[PDB]
Amino acid sequence: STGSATTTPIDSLDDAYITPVQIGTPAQTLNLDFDTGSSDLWVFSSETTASEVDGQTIYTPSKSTTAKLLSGATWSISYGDGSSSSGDVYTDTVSVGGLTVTGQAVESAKKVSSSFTEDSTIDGLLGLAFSTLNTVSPTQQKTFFDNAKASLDSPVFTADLGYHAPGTYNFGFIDTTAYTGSITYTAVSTKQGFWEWTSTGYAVGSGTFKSTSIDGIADTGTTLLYLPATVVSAYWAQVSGAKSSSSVGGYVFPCSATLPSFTFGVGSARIVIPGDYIDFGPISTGSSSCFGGIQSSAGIGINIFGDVALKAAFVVFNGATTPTLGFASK
Repeated sequence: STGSATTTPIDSLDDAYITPVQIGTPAQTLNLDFDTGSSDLWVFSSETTASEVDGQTIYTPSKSTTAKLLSGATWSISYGDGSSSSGDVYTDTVSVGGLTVTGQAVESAKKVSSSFTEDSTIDGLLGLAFSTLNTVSPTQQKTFFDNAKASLDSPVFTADLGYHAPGTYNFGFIDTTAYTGSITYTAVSTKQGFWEWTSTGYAVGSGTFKSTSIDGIADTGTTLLYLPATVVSAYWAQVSGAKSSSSVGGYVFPCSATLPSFTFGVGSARIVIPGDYIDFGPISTGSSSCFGGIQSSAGIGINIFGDVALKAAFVVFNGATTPTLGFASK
């Protein structure tokens, strides 16, 4: 089998991407944030505290003839940005782009933190990291990809995120029309549960490539590109007036600037992020200070190849027995 679904930016900045997902019988369609950095499929639901729902579409398990309470199971998750959610668990039929999994753990939120409530466009998350990170207790549950893998034509999914435009998540096949050149594959460590790999270096604008190993994660659920402070300082030094602002929480730059590109290495290959992809707009409405899309990872503990990086490439998440990652230009 295969599946193919369009993923759409939630706003004019590409702050995140939502993909429609069918849950239950008859189908209830929710727009979920596909997140290769976590491993829980959780949804706003009829069980979510009413004051914490503000415009999201909710899953109502009592209206699904295939929903079954997973007795005794609870979940609770905290994300790198400080947000969180928790609740109980059903199993139900879940379909993405024509690909159907029966018995998928659908984690029903009883509580969500303010940033989820405040984002009316995201109805939940669909985790695509390794199932070892799944938070369901006492019986850890499998991701949608893990449950579908054996049925897929090939044990892969691909992320093709657009810049200010829709893109595609495919399951079970590699669309050879969706990229240019060849796909360069690189080793993955699953030791932390992530799609963790080592970039071979970077360049700023037309500058020379610096060969240096940068361990990080391919994370569709993170907006920006988070790299070591040395790398980030080298980038922003090429933008007149750019500075790190503790009060804003990162590098800002004059909105009048033209940003240089940023290149990252995948083996001997190179992925070029155009400068425009690094512009996240005014820090507040009407400000002439703009927020940068490349930020320091120094406070995180891990480097994160988030959407800013991934949207510049066609990315293969290869879930074969030894997983690997593939990157192509497009």
